[PDB]
Amino acid sequence: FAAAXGLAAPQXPAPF
Repeated sequence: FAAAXGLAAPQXPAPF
């Protein structure tokens, strides 16, 4: 669960 968040996190800005 924690890992999911952490590994995705840096990609989150792409659409914005």
